[PDB]
Formats: sequence, structure tokens, C-alpha cells
Amino acid sequence: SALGKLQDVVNQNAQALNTLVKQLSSNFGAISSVLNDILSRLDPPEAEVQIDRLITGRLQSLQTYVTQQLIRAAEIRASANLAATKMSECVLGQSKRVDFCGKGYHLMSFPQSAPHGVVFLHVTYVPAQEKNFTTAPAICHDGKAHFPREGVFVSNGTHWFVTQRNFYEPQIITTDNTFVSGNCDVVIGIVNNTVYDP
Amino acid sequence: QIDRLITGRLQSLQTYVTQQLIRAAEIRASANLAATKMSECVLGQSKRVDFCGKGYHLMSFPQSAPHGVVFLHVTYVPAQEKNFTTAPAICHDGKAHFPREGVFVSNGTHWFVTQRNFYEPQIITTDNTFVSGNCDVVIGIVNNTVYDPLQPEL
Amino acid sequence: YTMSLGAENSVAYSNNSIAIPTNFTISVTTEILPVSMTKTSVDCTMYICGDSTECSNLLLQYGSFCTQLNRALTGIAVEQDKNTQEVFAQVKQIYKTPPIKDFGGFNFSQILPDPSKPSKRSFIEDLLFNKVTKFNGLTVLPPLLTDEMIAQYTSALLAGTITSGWTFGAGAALQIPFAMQMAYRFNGIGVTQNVLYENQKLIANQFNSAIGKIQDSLSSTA
Amino acid sequence: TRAGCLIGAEHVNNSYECDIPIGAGICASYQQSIIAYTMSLGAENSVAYSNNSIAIPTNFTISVTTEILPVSMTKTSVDCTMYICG
Amino acid sequence: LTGTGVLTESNKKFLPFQQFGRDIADTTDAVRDPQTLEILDITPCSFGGV
Ligand SMILES: *[C@@H]1O[C@H](CO)[C@@H](O[C@@H]2O[C@H](CO)[C@@H](O)[C@H](O)[C@H]2NC(C)=O)[C@H](O)[C@H]1NC(C)=O
Ligand SMILES: *[C@@H]1O[C@H](CO)[C@@H](O[C@@H]2O[C@H](CO)[C@@H](O)[C@H](O)[C@H]2NC(C)=O)[C@H](O)[C@H]1NC(C)=O
Ligand SMILES: *[C@@H]1O[C@H](CO)[C@@H](O[C@@H]2O[C@H](CO)[C@@H](O)[C@H](O)[C@H]2NC(C)=O)[C@H](O)[C@H]1NC(C)=O
Ligand SMILES: *[C@@H]1O[C@H](CO)[C@@H](O[C@@H]2O[C@H](CO)[C@@H](O)[C@H](O)[C@H]2NC(C)=O)[C@H](O)[C@H]1NC(C)=O
Ligand SMILES: *[C@@H]1O[C@H](CO)[C@@H](O[C@@H]2O[C@H](CO)[C@@H](O)[C@H](O)[C@H]2NC(C)=O)[C@H](O)[C@H]1NC(C)=O
Ligand SMILES: *[C@@H]1O[C@H](CO)[C@@H](O[C@@H]2O[C@H](CO)[C@@H](O)[C@H](O)[C@H]2NC(C)=O)[C@H](O)[C@H]1NC(C)=O
Ligand SMILES: *[C@@H]1O[C@H](CO)[C@@H](O[C@@H]2O[C@H](CO)[C@@H](O)[C@H](O)[C@H]2NC(C)=O)[C@H](O)[C@H]1NC(C)=O
Ligand SMILES: *[C@@H]1O[C@H](CO)[C@@H](O[C@@H]2O[C@H](CO)[C@@H](O)[C@H](O)[C@H]2NC(C)=O)[C@H](O)[C@H]1NC(C)=O
Ligand SMILES: *[C@@H]1O[C@H](CO)[C@@H](O[C@@H]2O[C@H](CO)[C@@H](O)[C@H](O)[C@H]2NC(C)=O)[C@H](O)[C@H]1NC(C)=O
Ligand SMILES: *[C@@H]1O[C@H](CO)[C@@H](O)[C@H](O)[C@H]1NC(C)=O
Ligand SMILES: *[C@@H]1O[C@H](CO)[C@@H](O)[C@H](O)[C@H]1NC(C)=O
Ligand SMILES: *[C@@H]1O[C@H](CO)[C@@H](O)[C@H](O)[C@H]1NC(C)=O
Ligand SMILES: *[C@@H]1O[C@H](CO)[C@@H](O)[C@H](O)[C@H]1NC(C)=O
Ligand SMILES: *[C@@H]1O[C@H](CO)[C@@H](O)[C@H](O)[C@H]1NC(C)=O
Repeated sequence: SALGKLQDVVNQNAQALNTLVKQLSSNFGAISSVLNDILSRLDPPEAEVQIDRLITGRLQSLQTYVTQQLIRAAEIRASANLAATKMSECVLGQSKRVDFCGKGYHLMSFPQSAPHGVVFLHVTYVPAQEKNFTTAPAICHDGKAHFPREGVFVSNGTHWFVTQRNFYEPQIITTDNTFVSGNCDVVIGIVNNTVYDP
Repeated sequence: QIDRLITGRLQSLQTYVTQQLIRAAEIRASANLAATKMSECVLGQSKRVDFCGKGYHLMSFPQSAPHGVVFLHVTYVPAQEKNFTTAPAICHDGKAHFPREGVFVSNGTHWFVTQRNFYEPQIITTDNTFVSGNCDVVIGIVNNTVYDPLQPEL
Repeated sequence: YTMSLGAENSVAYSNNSIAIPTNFTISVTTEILPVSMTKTSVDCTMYICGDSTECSNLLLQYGSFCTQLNRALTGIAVEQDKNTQEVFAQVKQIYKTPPIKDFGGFNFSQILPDPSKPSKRSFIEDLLFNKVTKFNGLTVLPPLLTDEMIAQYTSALLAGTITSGWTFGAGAALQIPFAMQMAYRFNGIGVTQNVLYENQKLIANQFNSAIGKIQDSLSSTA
Repeated sequence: TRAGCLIGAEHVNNSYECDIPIGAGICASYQQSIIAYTMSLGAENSVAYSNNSIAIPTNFTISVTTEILPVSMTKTSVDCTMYICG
Repeated sequence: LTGTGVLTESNKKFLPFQQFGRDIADTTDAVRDPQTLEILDITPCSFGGV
């Protein structure tokens, strides 16, 4: 059932066509669905009325088929526009849109041709073998309220480090990976610690 | 007479179904957009302009509605803005000193490197600027001193 | 009259002049998007003919029009449940907020559920559900998800984003203190944290007031 | 049920992921016999939130998923004269 | 007045000149019987899909 969506389209087409063909064996309130029978056993003044009933029924069936084909074609066009957008933004680039190119942090997608559509193999970075740490919004050293440049302040039971937010890599607190802004009075959860000067 | 009733009622029912199919596709496009906003506004922070509220999107909150969804977009809307004199680059020893992250702004007398969205002056330093070329090329070169943090220590 | 497109505004443009914001607002706006419509069903035989066998003996010569008509309506009804699932069932695990709601001054009381229970809904959701208001073979099929389940999905998305930021969207929900989540989000818009931490009480008073104006706007404007 | 009268299935207090949707939050499944139940939206997970606690990933997975999108349908043509009149 | 359905005893308060009551979309949903004047409520016979 993996390709079910594609299968759906095929079925949704074939059934429709089937109905169309099976609408050629309907009297529509006439003596027969075989038109040659009507011509054979009727005088054309009455055969004309019977033919008219058959014409009206078959024309209504064909109009219904065309209308449903137009609606399904609009649906397929929306799907194809989405597929083109995914080809552009997932295969030809790296997308920052969440869940647009799969579940996780999108790395890269690979296109594969499917018998009547497209398949995208989305390679995403799914984090987590996670651990728990103590954090501080800022570190107070010399009363200067240091903030991490690119990561987050995390704590072991005793020590503090600046790790990148999506992967645990401690690194000691330095002036190179923090910036100074203000004093220690303002930041609510600021924590005392030393910042290393290289 | 029954055929006339049947034909009229059948046409009435076909008309109803056709307009339901057209309306269902209209709702589906709305539901697809709502599902995209849930992924990109609630489950993440969107960089797309005006996709999640007006302003710089921070975060969104979904709220359930009887036949829809209500997003509470929280956006950062700047402005109590002020005006400043600006230079593309700063000339110091003929090195052109472009800003790393912010913009060069000026009072009537003094120059600073502020971030582009919030006013926070900070003096010109080698830490927040980078050097590229001489001062002959850039059109809006302005003379100023660039402070070397290491030199006062030595 | 001839309508006005707005107020003319000649921006004070110069080749060496810039305008820098010295403050901010923190705005909360609402977007309303339909996700589903009523799941209706018709018995084409009973609509066209009712209980008459005579009309039922007829309408058989018309073919499979009836089977085609209720097949289309069934596809619409199935799609409505698919619409709601795609919008709301975007979350694995029903996340719950902790009993101690210390979110750095930010107050989510009106969007978090209340156990007073006009369903397990929020104050805002209760305002929303009050604001907006079988014969001849026409039946209405109930949605697969109840309003209590949708409000449960909505509260799980809300609990995940408050507690864990955007991490729960990618993988497992990783807890992060609020206003440290908000400091990450300022970095996403080009503000260098810091402005959040040095303005954390202002950024909160502005958020809570903006949330308060929604419940007023919803209750006031029809 | 709110969807209607269900005959031949046994109602249980237990909640599972939906298998056969009946409606109004009621689903059906096969355990021996057919059961009807209130569907479960998922497993409750109270995240250990604090004002000074964070969770950091120490590893990763690298996932590859598939998304299938229709791009076209069969190109059909109907000669209306041939269909209607032969 | 010919129809099908279930005739509950109703609390509709018809005016004396009236003989039966219709709803929106013009469906006869109440009636007073000629003998022993009293309003009855018509509800459609149970039907549905299976
Ligand atoms: C958290 O990590 C720090 C550093 O990795 C640990 O501190 C180390 O403790 C050992 C034990 O004597 C010392 O030899 C190292 O020099 C310390 N590292 C330093 C000072 O940088 C600390 O024990 C850890 N806490 C835990 C695991 O609870
Ligand atoms: C984070 O939350 C904890 C727990 O609520 C706060 O700890 C309280 O601090 C106040 C004053 O500092 C004390 O009177 C309470 O007794 C503390 N409660 C507990 C349970 O320890 C803490 O203040 C908060 N803020 C931080 C840590 O920055
Ligand atoms: C940092 O530690 C010190 C004590 O060890 C505390 O901060 C002191 O607060 C007093 C009263 O305001 C000041 O007079 C001292 O100068 C501060 N010392 C510092 C900043 O080193 C406090 O326990 C800690 N600060 C926190 C947790 O924010
Ligand atoms: C532009 O900024 C500079 C630096 O902040 C201002 O010069 C300072 O002005 C204050 C006035 O309270 C003095 O206390 C400082 O000593 C000045 N710093 C110097 C001279 O290095 C300057 O006035 C500002 N220009 C304006 C506001 O037009
Ligand atoms: C920015 O625009 C001003 C306004 O025209 C320019 O100033 C002119 O500069 C030329 C030569 O430098 C003078 O001959 C004109 O008299 C100036 N006009 C005015 C109104 O001052 C300036 O050159 C432009 N470029 C900058 C400032 O880099
Ligand atoms: C910087 O100031 C100086 C004069 O105060 C000017 O630049 C000088 O230009 C002459 C002619 O090319 C050179 O001989 C000097 O060596 C330059 N001095 C410098 C660069 O310090 C000029 O008015 C100013 N530069 C601007 C406004 O871009
Ligand atoms: C930035 O704007 C806020 C308003 O959103 C200012 O805060 C207000 O300040 C006035 C007096 O200065 C008080 O009466 C209001 O109660 C404050 N409002 C709030 C919500 O706290 C703030 O002063 C502005 N900051 C700057 C630097 O202009
Ligand atoms: C968050 O806001 C709500 C309402 O906006 C506050 O709820 C009120 O709490 C006070 C006392 O805590 C009660 O007297 C009121 O009846 C509550 N409702 C209203 C409408 O005012 C709630 O206290 C706020 N949270 C915090 C932490 O302040
Ligand atoms: C038609 O006439 C009969 C015969 O009198 C009525 O039946 C009785 O009417 C009297 C007087 O109204 C009542 O006291 C009795 O209780 C009635 N008997 C029964 C069995 O109902 C009947 O009500 C009349 N119908 C009308 C006037 O619509
Ligand atoms: C660490 O924090 C809490 C403290 O109660 C703990 O229960 C939780 O399992 C840990 N967090 C994670 C996601 O490992
Ligand atoms: C993480 O959670 C465990 C279990 O609840 C707890 O014992 C530990 O102290 C927590 N550690 C930190 C640093 O949050
Ligand atoms: C400051 O900038 C220009 C300089 O020409 C001035 O005309 C304008 O009125 C001011 N703009 C703002 C934002 O105050
Ligand atoms: C801002 O514009 C005003 C009005 O034009 C002007 O007087 C002032 O000098 C400008 N300031 C700067 C630094 O651009
Ligand atoms: C659970 O099932 C039993 C037996 O089917 C029933 O008696 C009971 O009411 C149900 N609910 C609870 C809460 O026990």
C-alpha cells in the first residue's frame, strides 16, 4: 500500500471511464440502449424521439465525466505544483521550512521517478540521544553579564560549558565564545562563574 | 410526469454534488495551508514574510475552532525609530573595516556599530569589524578610528 | 467618493541616512483558516423518489448516476476527516504542561485548557465556539475526531511549543526554559538575545497585554 | 454510538490507536472478536520542564523517509460524436 | 394531508383557525386532528445508511 496515493489516481480514472462505458447500456427512458434496434423497429418520427432521449442521457453522462475530470485535473495540478516546489526547495536546495522535506532537520532530498508521479527520499537529521542539564541565561563574571555567542550555557553538577544547541559538545567558557552586555543586575537567571580569557 | 420530476430532481442533485466538489477542493486548499502553517509557524520559526502574522515571526499558538483553526501569531514588530548618519565602511589606516554583523551609525560627532534591528551603539573595534582592501574603492568611505582591543593591554 | 488607497508617505531617503528602531512592540494577531466542512450524505433514491416503488422502478433506466453521486459525496466526507488529521494530528505524544507554570512572566492562562471544562478547552477556544453558530435522505455524518479530541491535540501542540520550543517538531521534545526559548527566537529574527534578557519583564507585559486584547476583540466583534 | 447503533462489536474501556474509524471518536478493531472503543490520540508525555533545565542531544539518527506525490493523470480523449451516436 | 411518520403528542400552540404546522423549507411537522381537536407532531420514520 506504500504507493497507494498513485494507485488511487489510476483507480479514480479507470472507474470513471468504466462508468462512462456502462452509461452506453442505459435506456434513459427509451425502448433500448441499442440505437440500431430503435432504428430497425421504429418509424423515424418516433425513432427520433427515442434517439433524442438516448442523446440527452449520453450527453449528460459525458458532461458529468468531463466535469469530474476537470475537478480531478485541478487536484492533480495542485499536487504537481507542490511536487515541483518540493523538487526546487528540497532537491535543488536545503529547506528551512519545517516538515516540508520530511520529519526532522532537512539535509537533502533525492528524486525518484514513480510510474505516474514522483517520490522524494528525504534525508533529514533527526536528533536525540538526549540528556538533561542545568542552564543559565547568562554567566556573571566581573559583573559583566556574559552571553553565549552561538550556543547555550549548560551545566554538569559542578561545572559550566558552552555547547551547541543541537549536539552536546561542552567546551569551557571563554571570551571567544561569549559576548559582554550590561551588568549582572538585569538578567533574571544569571549565574556566577568564571569566563576564561585566552 | 414522473420522468419530468426525476430529470429535474436528478439535475438538482447533480448541481448540489458539483458545487460540493468545488467547495471541498476550496476547503482542502485551506486545510493544506492550515497544515503548512501548523508545521512552519507552530512547530518552527518561519523566515517567510507575512506567512505567520505581520512582522518578524517569533512563535505561533494554535487554537481549536469548530470547523477550522485559529493561529495566534506572535511577531516582533519594531519601531520607535530614530535617524542616524550612515557609512558603508570606515577608513582606518586605509583598510576599509566593514562591519561583521551590524551597521555603522553616527551621532553628530561619533560613530558606532549597532545591530540593524535594535539600536545598541557599541564603539568601533577590530572584533566587530573585518578588513578588506583599501579606502579608494568603496564610495561611502568615512574616516574614523578603529579601536584595537589588544593594544591598550600592551 | 473616489476611495483613498492610503496616506502618502515620502520616505526620508538619503544616500547616508538610516533609521534604526530603538524599541519594539511584540504583536499578537489571529489568523482564522477553515479546515473542514460538514460531512453530508444523500440517498439519491430517497431524494429523487422517496418511498415510491414506481419511481424506484424508474431511475434504474438512468444508469449509475445515483451510485456516482453518493460516491462523490463519500469522497468529500472522507476528505474532511483527512483534512482535520493533517492539520491537528501533527504531534506524537500528547504533551502536558507542568503544574508549576513558571514561563518567565509569560502568561498562557487564556490559551491553556481549564478543568472547569466547557470541554477541555481554553478560554479563547470557549469564546471561539460560541461566536460562530434529517429529511428526504439527507444525513449528516459526525466527524471522526470529536471537538474534545481536537482541543486535546491543540493543547498538546501548545504544551510542546511552550515547554520544548521547536525541538518536539523535529524529534523528541527537548525541554528548554521559556525566555531561553524566546532568546533563541530573537536570534532567528536578527536580534542578539540580550535584548530579550534585558527586557524580559517588558517582553511579557507586552505579550500578556496583547493576548488580553484578543479575548476582548473576540468577545466584542461579531 | 453517536454515529449510530453498532451490532456485533463489544465495547471496551481500553483505548487504542484507531484501526477502523466508526465516528465521533469511536473506532473498531479485531482482537477472537471485534471491539469498539474510544480512540487514543497518543501517549501522554509531561515534559520535565523547569526554569533552569535543558535537554541536549548527544547523538543523532540520520533518517530517510519517502513522500509520494502524483504529478499527472492519464491523458484521455472522447470523440463525443462517436460516444453519443456511434 | 397524506404522509408518513410518527405522531407524538405535541405542545405546539396552534391558533384556532389553523389546521397544521409547517417548518422551514416547508415540511409538514405538526398537525391537529379533525376529531378531538389536538395538535400532533410528525417526525420522519427512522432511516439511515448501514
Ligand atoms: C562535569 O564535567 C566536568 C568536566 O568534564 C567534570 O569535572 C572533572 O572532574 C574530574 C574528577 O576529578 C577532574 O579530573 C577533571 O579535571 C574535571 N574537569 C574539569 C575541572 O574541567 C565533572 O566531574 C562532571 N560532573 C558530573 C559528571 O557530574
Ligand atoms: C526557578 O524556579 C525555582 C523554583 O520555583 C525558584 O526557586 C525559588 O526561589 C525563591 C527565591 O529565590 C525561594 O523563595 C523559593 O523557595 C524557591 N523555590 C524552590 C522550590 O526552591 C527560582 O527562584 C526560579 N528562578 C531561578 C532559579 O532563577
Ligand atoms: C554570586 O555570588 C555572590 C556571593 O557569593 C552573590 O552575589 C553578591 O550579591 C551581593 C548583594 O547584592 C553583592 O554585594 C556581591 O557583590 C555579589 N557578589 C558577586 C556578584 O560576586 C550571589 O549569591 C551570586 N549571584 C547570583 C546568584 O546572581
Ligand atoms: C553621540 O554619542 C557620543 C558618545 O556616546 C556622545 O558623546 C558623549 O556625550 C555624553 C553626554 O552625556 C558625555 O557624557 C560623554 O563624555 C561623551 N563622549 C565622548 C565625548 O566621547 C555624543 O554627545 C552623542 N551625540 C549626540 C547625542 O548628538
Ligand atoms: C550623497 O549625496 C550628496 C547630496 O548630493 C552628495 O553631496 C554632493 O557632493 C558633491 C561632491 O562630493 C558636491 O559637489 C555637491 O555639492 C554635494 N551636494 C550636496 C547637496 O551636498 C554626496 O556626494 C553623496 N555621496 C556621499 C555623501 O558619499
Ligand atoms: C579623510 O580625511 C582626509 C583629510 O582629513 C582625506 O583623505 C585624504 O586624501 C588625500 C588626497 O587623496 C590623501 O593625500 C590623504 O592621505 C588622505 N588622508 C587620509 C586618508 O587620512 C579625506 O577628506 C577623508 N576621507 C574621506 C572623507 O573619505
Ligand atoms: C519601549 O516601549 C514600551 C511600551 O511598550 C515602554 O514602556 C512603557 O514606558 C512608560 C513610561 O516610559 C510606562 O508608563 C508604560 O507602562 C510602559 N509600558 C510597559 C508595557 O511597560 C518603554 O519605556 C519603551 N522603551 C524605550 C527605550 O523607549
Ligand atoms: C494570568 O492571567 C490570568 C487572567 O488574565 C490571571 O488569573 C487571575 O488570577 C487572579 C489571582 O491569581 C484571580 O483573582 C482572577 O480571578 C484570575 N482571573 C482573571 C480574569 O483575572 C492569572 O493570575 C495570571 N497569571 C499570573 C501568574 O499572574
Ligand atoms: C364529535 O362528536 C363526538 C360525540 O359527541 C364528540 O365526542 C365526545 O364529545 C363530548 C363533547 O365534546 C365529550 O365530552 C366527550 O368526551 C367526547 N367523547 C370522546 C370519546 O371523545 C367529539 O369530541 C366531537 N368531535 C369534534 C367536535 O371535533
Ligand atoms: C532530566 O530532567 C528531568 C528531571 O526530572 C528528568 O525527569 C528527565 O527525564 C530528564 N530529561 C531528559 C529529556 O532526559
Ligand atoms: C536529570 O534528571 C534526573 C532524574 O530526574 C535527576 O536526578 C537529575 O538531577 C537531573 N539532572 C539535571 C542536571 O537536571
Ligand atoms: C531623519 O532622517 C532624515 C534625514 O534626511 C530626516 O529628514 C527624517 O525626518 C528623519 N527620519 C526619522 C525616521 O525620524
Ligand atoms: C535626522 O533628521 C533631522 C531632520 O531632517 C535632522 O535635523 C537631523 O540632523 C537628522 N539626524 C541625522 C543624524 O541624520
Ligand atoms: C470498565 O469495564 C467494566 C466491564 O466491562 C465496566 O463494568 C466498567 O463500568 C467500565 N469502566 C470502569 C471505569 O471500570
